[PDB]
Amino acid sequence: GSPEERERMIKQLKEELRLEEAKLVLLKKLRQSQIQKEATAQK
Amino acid sequence: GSKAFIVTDEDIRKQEERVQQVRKKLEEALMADILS
Repeated sequence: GSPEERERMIKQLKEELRLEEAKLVLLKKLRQSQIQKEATAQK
Repeated sequence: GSKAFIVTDEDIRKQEERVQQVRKKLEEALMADILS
């Protein structure tokens, strides 16, 4: 049943989880960045 | 312009909820190191 394979998936999902969350946190900052003083940068 | 990108409060919530689900499978699948 390749037990290691099951554990490997967890590790892989763990890495993507951090990256996936990172973007989420950044997105939140963008929302608050458009509230104060317009949004300076258009991108 | 119209083809611009605007982030909505809800759209953001759906993103967080989706991620939360992934974590669940992480801690859950991890909590079964001996069970599974």
